[PDB]
Amino acid sequence: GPPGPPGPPGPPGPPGPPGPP
Amino acid sequence: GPPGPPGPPGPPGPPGPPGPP
Amino acid sequence: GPPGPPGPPGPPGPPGPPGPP
Amino acid sequence: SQSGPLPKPSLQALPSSLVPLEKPVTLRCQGPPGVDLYRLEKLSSSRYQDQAVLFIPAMKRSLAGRYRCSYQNGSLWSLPSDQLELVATGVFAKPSLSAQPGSGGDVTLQCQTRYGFDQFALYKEGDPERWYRASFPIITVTAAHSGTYRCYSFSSRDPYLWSAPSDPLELVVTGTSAA
Amino acid sequence: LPKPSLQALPSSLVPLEKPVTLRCQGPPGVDLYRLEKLSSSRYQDQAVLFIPAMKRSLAGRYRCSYQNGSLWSLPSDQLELVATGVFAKPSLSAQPGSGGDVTLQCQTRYGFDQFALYKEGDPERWYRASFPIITVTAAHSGTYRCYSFSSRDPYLWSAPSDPLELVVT
Ligand SMILES: *[C@@H]1O[C@H](CO)[C@@H](O)[C@H](O)[C@H]1NC(C)=O
Ligand SMILES: *[C@@H]1O[C@H](CO)[C@@H](O)[C@H](O)[C@H]1NC(C)=O
Ligand SMILES: [Cl-]
Repeated sequence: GPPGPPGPPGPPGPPGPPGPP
Repeated sequence: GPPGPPGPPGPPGPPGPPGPP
Repeated sequence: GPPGPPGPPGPPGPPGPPGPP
Repeated sequence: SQSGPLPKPSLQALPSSLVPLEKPVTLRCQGPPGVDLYRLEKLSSSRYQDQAVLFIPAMKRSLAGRYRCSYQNGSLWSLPSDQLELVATGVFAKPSLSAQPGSGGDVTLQCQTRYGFDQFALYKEGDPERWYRASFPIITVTAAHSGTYRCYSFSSRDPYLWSAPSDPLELVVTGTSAA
Repeated sequence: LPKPSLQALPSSLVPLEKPVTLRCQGPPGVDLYRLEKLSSSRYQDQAVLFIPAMKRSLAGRYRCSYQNGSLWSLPSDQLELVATGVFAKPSLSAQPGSGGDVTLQCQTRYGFDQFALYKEGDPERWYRASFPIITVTAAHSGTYRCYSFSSRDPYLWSAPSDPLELVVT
């Protein structure tokens, strides 16, 4: 048989950096 | 047949924590 | 064959909001 | 060609985002019709799923916190939803809600506990619920509407783990009937 | 995780339509850089921003940080990116002041309420005032220039004055 189906999308990205004071 | 390709990228991550005073 | 692995993480999120006064 | 980012979906907790321990709650992400794939996630953890709905049959302490979702059109990710704040209630013994009326349009309400909580939340039933917040137990409400008031205590350490709600207190401001 | 540097090259004073490159630099081999402009809340996941032609809307405060593993660095020193030549140059004069001092007058047609004066060299000496009158204690001979601007838009500066070649005794 053929190749496999593409996988699911990856995890959410991490947080952004802490904001300015 | 062989394994399917790795999936698309994840969504952009959430906001960073708030800044200090 | 099997479905693929999950994709890579998403990009990091927006910067944090500005702190209090 | 495309004019901008795909608009954010809504994220909703039904019947409510204040969920007593062991009581059920359904988080539903909702975008425009014909969406390819939803992504529901819990913030400050690696928990997420690739489905619009998360049915929690019995609320736990570990499931309280902040949630959001987005969707995909092809490879493109939408804007994130407004952050849902899922609160576990009934985690501490309920407070006792009293009120001393103060002759100046306002009412001081005591949300008392045999505990050292530094956060208190007071609400009134009725369509737009009127929420009020404080670092101390004695909360002062100005121009207070007649209605059924309850209160919650919690610690800022775990700000999604709330007490059971207080027994209701019926406030009646006189001279404001529909007669 | 220690802070990176953020430089504007050739200068953080950038005339309209002229180039400038913002460069974020931390330790080598890190995962990702984040460069942001504070007022607009627009940012990039790249260490370098090339601005080929300076615009009024690109002036303002920038900062940056880098990510290694999951952790973020402390932010860079704020980079003050100033657009010059937004207004007609002022004209600079100089007179004796009180004691061993020199008083530079930075003359301008508009109502401006901020003035910045500098002496060419290594290192440059900078002086700021709200009145168009900048006193300088024990000034050196050199090539001085002044810029005028408004406090309601503090990153949009005039063209520099013509140089004043000062000699002090
Ligand atoms: C997805 O994008 C296509 C165009 O690329 C558009 O025709 C379609 O209506 C979009 N649908 C949603 C739900 O975003
Ligand atoms: C970045 O993290 C990896 C380990 O995860 C380490 O090998 C590398 O030296 C780190 N670099 C810096 C500059 O911290
Ligand atoms: Cl210069």
